[PDB]
Amino acid sequence: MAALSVDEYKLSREKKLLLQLENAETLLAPLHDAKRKIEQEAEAHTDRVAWAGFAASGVQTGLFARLTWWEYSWDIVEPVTYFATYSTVAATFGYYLYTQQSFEYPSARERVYTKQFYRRAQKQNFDIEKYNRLVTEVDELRNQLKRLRDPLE
Amino acid sequence: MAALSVDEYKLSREKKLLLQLENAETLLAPLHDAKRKIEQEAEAHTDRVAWAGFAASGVQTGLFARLTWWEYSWDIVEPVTYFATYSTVAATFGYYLYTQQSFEYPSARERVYTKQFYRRAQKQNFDIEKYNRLVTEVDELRNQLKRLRDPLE
Amino acid sequence: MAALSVDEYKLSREKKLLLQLENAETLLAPLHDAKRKIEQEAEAHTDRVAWAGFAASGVQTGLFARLTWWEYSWDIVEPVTYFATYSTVAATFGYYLYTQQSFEYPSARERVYTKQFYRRAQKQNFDIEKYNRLVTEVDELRNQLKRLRDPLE
Amino acid sequence: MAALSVDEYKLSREKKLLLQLENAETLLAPLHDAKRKIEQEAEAHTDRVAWAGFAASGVQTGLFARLTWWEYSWDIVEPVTYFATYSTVAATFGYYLYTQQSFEYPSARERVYTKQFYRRAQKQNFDIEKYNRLVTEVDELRNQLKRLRDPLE
Amino acid sequence: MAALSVDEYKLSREKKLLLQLENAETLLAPLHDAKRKIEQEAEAHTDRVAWAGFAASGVQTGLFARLTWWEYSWDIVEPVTYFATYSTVAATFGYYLYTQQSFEYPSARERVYTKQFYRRAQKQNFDIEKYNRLVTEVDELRNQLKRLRDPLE
Repeated sequence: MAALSVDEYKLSREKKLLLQLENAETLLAPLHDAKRKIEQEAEAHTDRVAWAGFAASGVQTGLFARLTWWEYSWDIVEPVTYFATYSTVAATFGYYLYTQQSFEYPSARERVYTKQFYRRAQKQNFDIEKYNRLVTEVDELRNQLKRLRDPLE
Repeated sequence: MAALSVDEYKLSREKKLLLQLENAETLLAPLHDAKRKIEQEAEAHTDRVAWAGFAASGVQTGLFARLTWWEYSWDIVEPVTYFATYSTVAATFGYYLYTQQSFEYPSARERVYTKQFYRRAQKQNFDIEKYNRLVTEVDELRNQLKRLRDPLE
Repeated sequence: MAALSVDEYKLSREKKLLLQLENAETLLAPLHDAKRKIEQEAEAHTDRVAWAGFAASGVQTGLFARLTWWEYSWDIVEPVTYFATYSTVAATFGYYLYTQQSFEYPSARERVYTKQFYRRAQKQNFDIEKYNRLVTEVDELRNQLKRLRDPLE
Repeated sequence: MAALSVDEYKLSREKKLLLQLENAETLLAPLHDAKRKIEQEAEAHTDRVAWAGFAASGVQTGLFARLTWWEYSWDIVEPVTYFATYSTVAATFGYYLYTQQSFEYPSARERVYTKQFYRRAQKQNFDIEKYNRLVTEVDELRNQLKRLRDPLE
Repeated sequence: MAALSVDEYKLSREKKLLLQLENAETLLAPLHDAKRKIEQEAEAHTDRVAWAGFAASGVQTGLFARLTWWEYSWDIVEPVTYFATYSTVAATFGYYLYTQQSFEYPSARERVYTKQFYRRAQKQNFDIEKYNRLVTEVDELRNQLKRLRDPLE
């Protein structure tokens, strides 16, 4: 009585409460809030949108070339700007990557020793996780109807 | 004389109506009605697409430069509109921001102490809120069949 | 001299029919054909898609200036097409407003009492309408289940 | 004992089978096979992407024009490729009409308004048909509870 | 125990496990679990957006042509970036076939018996498949109700 818990040693100690508890674990909004806090080292998304950063950096050498072209023709304007438009379509790929960005972020090393683990960082949630995971709560009502079918009369 | 409700009342002690009331809260009509009351904030969104307004403002004075060195070649026209095209792709980013724009301000003043009654800026959605929350009505389904599974033997 | 409905055809076997009818009302196919007609009368918001026409039409007169100063250089082509690329995104904004454009009419003119309120019968239809309304047919499953829960044999 | 199962009460005949048969029709797998049969005539969609086919056809004759007036100055390159990008945005619209195309697909075969009428027939499916139609199989569970709710359970 | 299942239970033998087994086939996380583990080999799509790879290869050599006719004018630069941009809109189509590729790959080289598979391909499934397939688990829920419904009434 001094110890007290919910797991181990049972005798129909309110079965209805345990099924209600299983539903709360499936929603796991608490853990989703912990991913939002990570705002500091969160640049793990920016580095994938930075793929476009190397494309525009190449022209920096090209600006010296307009100064040289004073014998070719000179008329060659717009090079820094056409490369900049190519970067904006790169912004468009990002519509898909939104939730998934958490999957590539951890190293999943574990080989050379270990440390923390109570953080995971492989969910984020705002839509993909919310729809698949909560309809899966349906899978729990499929277990309860299963036993109703064996007795009747 | 009615039809949407047979007789006065009988097979309804108090409990069935309360559960029906939980479904009305899940749909979220009140909070959706609140979006109609402040509707004028639709300009709060046009202030985020204005990020693009500073990009075109840089060259606008640049027209004066063509007048200044008219002898180099002149064939250097086209600069003000091509920066305007960079703004046109910015209109495309907007597919993300409609339902999400309400999340932008809390992520600078989220708090937890007292707060505005019990709300959480859960406005602006017209689709993400409607589908996810309604399947949660199936969560309530799981509470009623669990009691039936215990008797019948 | 009746026989279609007066006696026997509704002795005490109408409650089962009432649940079958409630699911049928949510499905609504007769009324859905009336919603489809709005796509013709949708000419209201097409004035906001026509924004694309005035942009490209205004500049055609600018090209005439190339004919007046034909000696400056001439190499200045392409201006009518860059405004046209801006028109190409206008097709891109379209998929979003497509079902939703109906949202403007329910607002009703300044005259309360009777205006197809709650039932709407004038809102959107092509894909947001079927998904929301039929999963609600499942919410009726939650109502029959509760009266089913009171029993115990 | 020598039979179909151990017992399961011999009183099925066809009714248990008939509800199971309704679920198989609902998934949509043979009607989907019908989409495979017309795969050679599925080029019917190109007629709607051809709305843009007129945009690229304008300048196509223009290539002959740079060669004829080569004396003015020259330096007018790049016209054909930017018009080609305008055709690619038309490819982006293609996600709206893709599953729906079954409505426009008949053509050059209509007079008495009606056509086909071989049990509606959508003769197309890859995502919109599959999602809506199967949550409707859940509507059929709404019928099974209605009979259980009339006795005890 | 070195025999029988993991752990037994009262009023069970194999029938309770068999209904759970139908649910396990619908879930079949295995192949979906394999997609996160092999993420590096996910280049199975990078060969589909390559359809456009032949478009940019044409002008790449074209730079040499500016050197051959160096007296025409020279102001003919800029061809390579707009053709490269034509490939990025090809990335935009990429959102349609992206998970679906799983259906096409089997219909090309089979003869399975190994384990490592030198073919280097497998079923993706984690968004179009996960949402529809899982609610189908609710279809088995419709089967339980049929059998408790027939004995009483």
